[PDB]
Amino acid sequence: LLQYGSFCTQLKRALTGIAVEQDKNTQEVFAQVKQIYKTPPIKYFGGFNF
Amino acid sequence: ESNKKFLPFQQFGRDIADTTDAVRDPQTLEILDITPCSFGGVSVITPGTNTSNQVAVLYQGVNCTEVGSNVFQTRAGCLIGAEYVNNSYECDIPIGAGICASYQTQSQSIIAYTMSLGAENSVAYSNNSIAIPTNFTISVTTEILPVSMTKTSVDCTMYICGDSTECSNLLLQYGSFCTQLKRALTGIAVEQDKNTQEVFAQVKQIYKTPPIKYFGGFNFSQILPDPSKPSKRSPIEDLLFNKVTL
Amino acid sequence: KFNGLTVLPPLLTDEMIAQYTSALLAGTITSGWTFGAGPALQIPFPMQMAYRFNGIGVTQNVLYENQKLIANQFNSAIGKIQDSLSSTPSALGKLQDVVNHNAQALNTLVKQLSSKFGAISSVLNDILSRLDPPEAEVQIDRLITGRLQSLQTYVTQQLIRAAEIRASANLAATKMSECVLGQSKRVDFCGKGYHLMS
Amino acid sequence: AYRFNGIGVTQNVLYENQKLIANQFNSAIGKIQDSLSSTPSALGKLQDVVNHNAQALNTLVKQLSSKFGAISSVLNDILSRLDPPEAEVQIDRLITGRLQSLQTYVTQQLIRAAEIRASANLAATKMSECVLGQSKRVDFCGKGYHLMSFPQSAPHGVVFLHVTYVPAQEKNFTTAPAICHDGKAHFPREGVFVSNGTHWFVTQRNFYEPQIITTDNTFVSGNCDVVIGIVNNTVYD
Ligand SMILES: *[C@@H]1O[C@H](CO)[C@@H](O[C@@H]2O[C@H](CO)[C@@H](O)[C@H](O)[C@H]2NC(C)=O)[C@H](O)[C@H]1NC(C)=O
Ligand SMILES: *[C@@H]1O[C@H](CO)[C@@H](O[C@@H]2O[C@H](CO)[C@@H](O)[C@H](O)[C@H]2NC(C)=O)[C@H](O)[C@H]1NC(C)=O
Ligand SMILES: *[C@@H]1O[C@H](CO)[C@@H](O[C@@H]2O[C@H](CO)[C@@H](O)[C@H](O)[C@H]2NC(C)=O)[C@H](O)[C@H]1NC(C)=O
Ligand SMILES: *[C@@H]1O[C@H](CO)[C@@H](O)[C@H](O)[C@H]1NC(C)=O
Ligand SMILES: *[C@@H]1O[C@H](CO)[C@@H](O)[C@H](O)[C@H]1NC(C)=O
Ligand SMILES: *[C@@H]1O[C@H](CO)[C@@H](O)[C@H](O)[C@H]1NC(C)=O
Ligand SMILES: *[C@@H]1O[C@H](CO)[C@@H](O)[C@H](O)[C@H]1NC(C)=O
Ligand SMILES: *[C@@H]1O[C@H](CO)[C@@H](O)[C@H](O)[C@H]1NC(C)=O
Ligand SMILES: *[C@@H]1O[C@H](CO)[C@@H](O)[C@H](O)[C@H]1NC(C)=O
Repeated sequence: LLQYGSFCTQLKRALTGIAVEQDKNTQEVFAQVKQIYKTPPIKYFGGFNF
Repeated sequence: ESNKKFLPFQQFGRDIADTTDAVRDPQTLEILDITPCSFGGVSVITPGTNTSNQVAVLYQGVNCTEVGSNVFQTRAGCLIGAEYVNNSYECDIPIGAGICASYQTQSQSIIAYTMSLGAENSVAYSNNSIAIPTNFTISVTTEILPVSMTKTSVDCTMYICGDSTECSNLLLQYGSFCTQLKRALTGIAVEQDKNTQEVFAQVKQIYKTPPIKYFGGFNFSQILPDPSKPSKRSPIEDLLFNKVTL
Repeated sequence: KFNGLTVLPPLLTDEMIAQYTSALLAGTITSGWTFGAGPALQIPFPMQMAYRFNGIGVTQNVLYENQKLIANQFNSAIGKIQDSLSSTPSALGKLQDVVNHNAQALNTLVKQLSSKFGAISSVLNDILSRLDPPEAEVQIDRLITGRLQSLQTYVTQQLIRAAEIRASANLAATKMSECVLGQSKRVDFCGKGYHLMS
Repeated sequence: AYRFNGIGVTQNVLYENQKLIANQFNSAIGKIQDSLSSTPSALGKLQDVVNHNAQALNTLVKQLSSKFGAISSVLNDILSRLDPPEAEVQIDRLITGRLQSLQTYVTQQLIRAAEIRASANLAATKMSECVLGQSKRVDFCGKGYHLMSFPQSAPHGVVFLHVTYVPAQEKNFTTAPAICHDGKAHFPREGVFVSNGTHWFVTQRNFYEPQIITTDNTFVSGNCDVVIGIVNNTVYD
């Protein structure tokens, strides 16, 4: 198989790029805010149920 | 040992993937299961060579028993050469499920930790209170977007056969792949030109700024073209063109 | 665990995504759309809803004189959501399609290893234990070519799928930016009707 | 001033703070060059295209040295050492390998060109919507309240400079939904009711500027016994 060439390098590069892109997708979608906000202990909002 | 109920006439055992997983001993009738031996990949975690030469090794998806601070089991595998701490920082080098690695002075070493999502904040919500701003700030931000790429063309005869007539005659038998290749490359080049044409040719008029550069106190000298230099580019454009180099 | 095929875990766990969602919900509940452009500013919820009605062309007295009815309607609509999701058989087919496609591709790639590709056998050990070097390469070459072709096809299919996945992720990010952190005036972009919040 | 009016701030806010805004804009513009120069990977997106193209071309060129199960990888050596009848067997494998390499290169180029076209379309939309006008879409032309944008050209790409307005120095206040007077409810026309602790005013959205409550900035529209949390106080004429 060594005689054929360097197809496996291209395959590994493609797979690694796909994995990095998959991580970046979630990072872009969900990491919008830089602060972790918390709801008040009293759950009254003028009659609205959440 | 196997808990597989072999009827008195089977000898082997297969799965969905159609691979052998059970076998009976010819000498003593007993069913035994076969499992593949452990295998995996090795990743090397290191900072820049300018900083230090220390490294850490991650065996992906492996229990640490099979392979000082060389022992630490993560969901991504076994980590060797890093120390784990209770503390949480912004992620520097991703490793696995919420585990990151960094080079810290602590002396200098490589540590592993759980990534932190941000700083905890709690707004004092009330149903008779409000918050109103009293002052403002002007901010400027930058964004970078690619537009086009390089246009290339390929010749079949020179690349494959060079100047060999016999090779060209042999290749002629295969068909008309080269026509498809040339069509694809030409379409790519035309699309590359059209991208820039669509992006930049928005206006049909060439407007010029007045000679007197007064706009109520606003400075636009950093983005306006510089007549002193030959290519007539702004200093920011000069920096951008100098930074990007093959 | 297959033959040289491994599955890598994602960087972010489900708990971290849940924490991000909870933080976004708390911010949009307690501060409205102020936290999406700067510091978070406190405001009572009925006043925020009145401002949102003012954003679609309805005066505030319409809300302030119908608060209980609006609250009851919102509560009923929220309550119906779980039943609507549970009753529908194919409500979440989009998320199941990705898993089905990945499993099918992996199964096909694994099953392709049993082909002979015009050779005496599909097992290398049988060829090695029954023959000698000089005549083994002829049988080995066809297997090598077939497996290389299968790998190339799998990689091309994976790239083609990843492109569409990226497009969907970009659309989802845009929707999260424009419908959750603010009020949108684009028609049929954040629901059907006059958008209020998300 | 018109652009500030487009985000919900009155013109007198600009006309009374022109010098401060100009100085802030000048400082923000000046910091841009240093920010671009100091960052090591600020322009990695433009370098990635060049790197990928160079790598693909280098791989395609290097693939020419493979034998593909033949005696040699040079056609001239085969031609000068052999005769027609036995040369085709060696030539065919080289032909097949080079054809496969060319097909792979073309497929990769098409796949990359698709993403390049998508990025170009996004850039064109951003240029149309953020430079030639003022956008109300959240987080489309920067972070904050969009004011304007400036375009710049770069090797194989474009750079957008977005100017945005950010509030700061907030303060606590006590508010009410409506004001009761003479058995009539009152709602603000634009703004919100506010109280410093002893007196009631009406203020605008994103800048604290209290005003005397008057019939010229409020409307009655209803009665006092329907609104929840109403606070009663005098209204002047
Ligand atoms: C908000 O809605 C939830 C969901 O209906 C309410 O929870 C219900 O409360 C009643 C009364 O205590 C129980 O009988 C139900 O079993 C609860 N349902 C569930 C799913 O737990 C909740 O009470 C509502 N909030 C308020 C303040 O009324
Ligand atoms: C709004 O913020 C600006 C920015 O800080 C303030 O301007 C500064 O004010 C301080 C206080 O005297 C001065 O020392 C600085 O020289 C000012 N900077 C500039 C660029 O002029 C401004 O005072 C703030 N406004 C209010 C009402 O607090
Ligand atoms: C607009 O800003 C530019 C950039 O700071 C100013 O140019 C500077 O001018 C001073 C005074 O002549 C020089 O000492 C600096 O060397 C200049 N900088 C550069 C990069 O050339 C320019 O003066 C400003 N415009 C006005 C009207 O003040
Ligand atoms: C590693 O092997 C030990 C041996 O008992 C076991 O207790 C442990 O759970 C294993 N770890 C993993 C991650 O499987
Ligand atoms: C890490 O830090 C906290 C600090 O009190 C500790 O309680 C926690 O259990 C630690 N986790 C470990 C040692 O795994
Ligand atoms: C909200 O208003 C109610 C009046 O029904 C009051 O009881 C409650 O304390 C208020 N909320 C807070 C956080 O004070
Ligand atoms: C507004 O009131 C809350 C509750 O007391 C307080 O935490 C916050 O600091 C106040 N805002 C400012 C700007 O001080
Ligand atoms: C609130 O504003 C009124 C109107 O000018 C003023 O008389 C009063 O002193 C102010 N109260 C405080 C606490 O500043
Ligand atoms: C004004 O408000 C006070 C406090 O709520 C209340 O006691 C009083 O009755 C109100 N005035 C009238 C005329 O109802």
